Amino acid sequence: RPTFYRQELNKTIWEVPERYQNLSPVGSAYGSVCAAFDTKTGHRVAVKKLSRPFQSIIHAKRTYRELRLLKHMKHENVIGLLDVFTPARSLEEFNDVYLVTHLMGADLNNIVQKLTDDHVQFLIYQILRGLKYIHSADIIHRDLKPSNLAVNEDCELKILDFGLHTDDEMTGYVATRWYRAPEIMLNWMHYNQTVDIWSVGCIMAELLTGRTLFPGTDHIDQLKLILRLVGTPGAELLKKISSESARNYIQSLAQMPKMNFANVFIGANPLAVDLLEKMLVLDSDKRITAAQALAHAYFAQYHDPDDEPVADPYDQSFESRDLLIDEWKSLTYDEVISFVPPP
Ligand SMILES: C[C@@]1(C(=O)NCc2ccccc2)CN(C2COC2)CCN1
Ligand SMILES: [Cl-]
Ligand SMILES: [Cl-]
Ligand SMILES: [Cl-]
Ligand SMILES: [Cl-]
Ligand SMILES: [Cl-]
Ligand SMILES: [Cl-]
Ligand SMILES: [Mg+2]
Repeated sequence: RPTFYRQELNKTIWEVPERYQNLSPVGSAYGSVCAAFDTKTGHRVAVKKLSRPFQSIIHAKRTYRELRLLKHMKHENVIGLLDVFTPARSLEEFNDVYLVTHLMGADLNNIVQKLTDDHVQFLIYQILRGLKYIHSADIIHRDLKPSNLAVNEDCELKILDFGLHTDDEMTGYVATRWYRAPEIMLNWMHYNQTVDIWSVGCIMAELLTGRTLFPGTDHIDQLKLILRLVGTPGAELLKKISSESARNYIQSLAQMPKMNFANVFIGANPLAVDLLEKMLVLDSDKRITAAQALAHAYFAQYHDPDDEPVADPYDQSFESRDLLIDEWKSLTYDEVISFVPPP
């Protein structure tokens, strides 16, 4: 057990191992974050103190979920866990959880500058490489958007902030909804990992044009922007929408054909246009997958099928389990004390 030291930073008490130095507050509903220098590894790191991690069954399960997911992710294009600690010496006094990751500077917003087509190729390639890994473990990110993509000086990219959002957060003219697939925006059906590919299409379009693809002022305005581009659904997709009310609403709209994407994305690489047509498909069954997209000719200069790894299997059976707060807390404690740091 390392030696811990205490200090008060912006009205909260932080108790952390001596290896973490020069703590400086950076941000704050799920917890507070400080930047620090890790004297053991030489990295600049982000230290997150969870706020009220075991206040309810829902909150305790969410704490366990986040720790399990972060401990599993080991990929160049996905955020990983450098450390996790608690100052508690036993389960009986266990109350606080701290998570440590590489400190990230800019996100794709702070670049979306002047992007060449070669820049778009490299950025989208890295997102898809990370997504092939995530999806191979049957994990769905569910919240991909430019603010959840970190980029460094050399245009190297990491996916962060997995979906672990409320009604107010998704209301109105808000970027929190502009990248969401329509079947999850409107609860049409049970969704799957194809929702993340819709988000990648929205992001790629924005990198090519400098503009949000579907900046709707509310759910219905956004749906109208989507259907004007990709066309209204045919009977085949309509059969798959489980809400009779949502089906009824869609059929009240006048039918529209899919637009010509070469006349929307004027002057773009024809191979980029082709890939966008394969991502932005209304029927999620028919979208290109991450593994298929990596083999698309648009990425010819970066694709290497010997260097696009998959994940170890991931057991999510806890998600259907019903437990008491203290049982979720004990499972979290075991995962804290069994953590093994990366090489
Ligand atoms: C895609 C779009 C755009 O940003 N167009 C500008 C552009 C800039 C560079 C290269 C090509 C195109 C167009 N609007 C209208 C709606 O249907 C076309 C929808 C969203 N933004
Ligand atoms: Cl230490
Ligand atoms: Cl990382
Ligand atoms: Cl504690
Ligand atoms: Cl964003
Ligand atoms: Cl019609
Ligand atoms: Cl597992
Ligand atoms: Mg975020």
